[PDB]
This record gives sequence, structure tokens and C-alpha cells, in this order.
Amino acid sequence: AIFSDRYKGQRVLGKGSFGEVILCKDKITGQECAVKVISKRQVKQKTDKESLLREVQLLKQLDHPNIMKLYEFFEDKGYFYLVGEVYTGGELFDEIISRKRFSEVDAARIIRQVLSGITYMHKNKIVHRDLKPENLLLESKSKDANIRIIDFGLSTHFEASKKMKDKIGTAYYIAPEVLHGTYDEKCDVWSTGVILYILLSGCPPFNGANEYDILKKVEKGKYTFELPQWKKVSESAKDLIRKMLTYVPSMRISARDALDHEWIQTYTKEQISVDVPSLDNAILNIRQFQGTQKLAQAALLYMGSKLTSQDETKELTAIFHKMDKNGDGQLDRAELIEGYKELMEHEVDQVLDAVDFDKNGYIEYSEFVTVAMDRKTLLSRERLERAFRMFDSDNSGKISSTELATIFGVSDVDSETWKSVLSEVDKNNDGEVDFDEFQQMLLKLCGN
Ligand SMILES: Nc1ncnc2c1c(Cc1cccc3ccccc13)nn2CC1CCNCC1
Repeated sequence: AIFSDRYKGQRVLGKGSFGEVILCKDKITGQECAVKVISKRQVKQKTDKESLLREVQLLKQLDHPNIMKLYEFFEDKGYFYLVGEVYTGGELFDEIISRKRFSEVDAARIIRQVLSGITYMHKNKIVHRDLKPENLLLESKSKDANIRIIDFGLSTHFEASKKMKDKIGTAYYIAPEVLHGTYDEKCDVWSTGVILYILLSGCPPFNGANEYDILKKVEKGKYTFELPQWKKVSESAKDLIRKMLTYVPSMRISARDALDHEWIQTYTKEQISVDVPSLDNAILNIRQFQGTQKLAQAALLYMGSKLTSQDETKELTAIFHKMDKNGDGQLDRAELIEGYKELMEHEVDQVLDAVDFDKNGYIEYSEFVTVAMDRKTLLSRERLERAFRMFDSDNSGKISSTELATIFGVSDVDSETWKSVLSEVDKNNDGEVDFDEFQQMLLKLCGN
């Protein structure tokens, strides 16, 4: 059984953990689904194929409304294809940052869903390990929509990449016992407790200027409710957080018992019978937090994309050159289409639209190369601008040096490195950059 016999790719949904996620369609029934493609080359497996096959078969039999449904598994020489249900409501936090009000009740309802899914998976001896906001998808972009946890069980069978683009934000949520090697299902209670802490305060409990600093705080395991905005939170919420963030896992509360907690019982009642002051500073803080995480991620993806497009520009010109038997540097539509296929049609026609509107004759392939690549980088360049604009909440058009330190810290760009690049971009900078200057910094940070 081969993937492509059954499913056609329709559009890309993003990169997730361990590989690329594509919206696909059953060639017969028309059913839409999401497929995660895991490159055996790029991604090492942890276990034997028999363990993987067994766990997959188990996952297919399981069903819970807060757990992503897996439908099917395929393999060829180069890839694993994991087929499941597609959710269209986006990441939980990207929804939360658009709300005007957010109370403990809203936090409780979110966290009861997470604990419910986790409790069910732990019953089946499946551990997540990498539970974080990015793994909480909504069935629709609405405060009322159901949460689906994605990626349960993957970490048991696949080794995580050490590329920073892949691991942004991971440090905040990882259980200390995972850092040290001996872990079990209790690590997912810790990650949920970190998420709960963030929902209620807008700030991670273990925080720091870069990956090492954050991890050092997680390992020490010390955190407080020192911040001002913890005064607006019930002692009951805090009590559950203490139990979920208990250091020694055998002393840490279970997911089952966290569902039973007074706070969950009391605040997830259909009928709101308790006070619901909007946690206004927490929303402002969560927005700052999400914006920063998205801009750091976008920055890394932009630099990644500029390197990829550099190679591909070279390859494409080489390819067209071989095909250019005339040596006149002009090709027809047909030749351009095969050349672009060779690199790895409607995209060729969009390029020719710009290059020769009338299509009177042949195309300067050099002009085609530019447009092809100098457009194809759009999604990363516009996503970068969108993240910058979003981060810039006051519409100042600038990011301060303090904010750059944060953004780059999160991004593992060395402090002295980005300041040197800043100096090259603008000798007379005054501790702030506009979008173009920021983009100039990123180009210089990836050898451009
Ligand atoms: N189910 C989904 N629905 C929509 N988008 C998704 C996913 C999935 C998860 C997924 C898809 C297909 C198969 C799977 C098999 C095992 C585990 C997870 C799988 N990733 N993404 C992409 C978004 C992009 C924005 N950052 C959050 C993730």
C-alpha cells in the first residue's frame, strides 16, 4: 500500500514536529485529512520498526475528543506518512491573544480539556513528553471550540532535531526529569502545569534570556507567584499549580487526580457561579509572549528560507543552462516547466505573467529564475513582516534594543553577534530598528 495511490496533496499546512504537514484528500471519497511526512534521512528513529508499528496500530484504535485522531500509516524507502484528522482552528494561544477578556474560568476550561486528553492517553501508557502550546490545536478559531492535542507518542519513536527553528519555546515546558533522562507519564503533568501558569499570569514560571538560562531554571525547579497579577488569582488555582509543578515525579499529582482537583471542579461548571474578573495583565503578557515567540520563530524561518533560495537559484540556472543548447538564454514555457520539475506549472504561468504578459515568444530564463525565486520566498518574507507588525503592539514601527535581546535570545543568536551586525547595518542606530533594518540584520546573520 503506497500513500500516493490513496491521497493527493492539496496544500501545505505548516511544519510541525518531526516534519512537514500537508492537507491531503482521499482520491476516492474526497475526505480531507492532514498528513505528517517524516524523512527517515533527516529524522533518526529511536526504536525498532516493530515497536513503532505496534504503537501506531494502538493509536488507530484510540478515540478521545481532546486527542488528534490518527487514521493511517504509510512508509517508503525515504519517509513515514502519518495520516490523521485535520483541525482548522489554529493554535490555542493565537486565539487567546485576540480575546478582550480572559478569566480563571476560561483557563480552567482549557486545562480541563488538556487533562482529559492526557488522562486518557496515560491510561493507554502513551506519553507525550513535548506538550506545549503549539501542540494544542482548535477545531475552530473560537473560544468555544474543542482542543485537540497533537503529537502524543511521537517522542518515544523519533529523535528530536537540534535545529533552533524546530525547538522554539520547547525549554519553557519540558519537565526537569526529562532533562536528566529518567521520565514517565508524570512529565506531561509538569508541562500542563507550566501551561496553566502561563494562562493565569501571561509569563512562564521558568524564564530566561536564552535556551540554557531557561533550562537551568527548570532544572533547579524553583518558581514563585511573586508577580503582581497573581493577586487576582484564587489560592485554589495556585494549589493545583503547586501539585502539577512538584519536582519529584512520584510526588507529583497524576493527570487523573488533577481533573478531580477542587479548582477544576469549581471553575469548569457550565453555569458560572463564581467571580470572573478579566485577567487583564495576563492577556497583555500572553500577547507579548506569543508575539515574541512568533517573531523569533519567523526570524529563524526567514534566515532558513534565504539560504534555501540561494542554493535553489544556483541549481535552477545550472539546469536551464544545460537545457540551453542554443546558448541564447531563452527558453519556451515547456522547457521552463521541465526545468522547475527537474529542480525538485501554474507557478510558471504566474511568473510568465510578470515576465512576458503577451507571451509573444521565448523567455529570458535568467529573468525567470529571479521571479520564480524572488517570489517563492514571499510566504517567509511576508510572514516575517506580519510577525514584526504583530509584535509591535503600539504601532511604533520599531523594536527596542531590549526587545531585540529577548527576540535573539529566544532565537539563540549570540548577543555580541547581533550587535555587531546592527552596527554594520546602521552606525548611527539609537537602540532601535525598523522592519527593514531588522530584515537587514537577519540577512547578515545568515551570510548575506
Ligand atoms: N492535525 C493537524 N491539523 C491541522 N494542522 C496540523 C495538524 C498537525 C498534526 C498532525 C497532522 C497530520 C498527521 C499527524 C500525525 C501524528 C501527529 C500529528 C499529526 N500539524 N499541523 C500543522 C500545524 C501548523 C501550526 N503549528 C501547529 C501545527
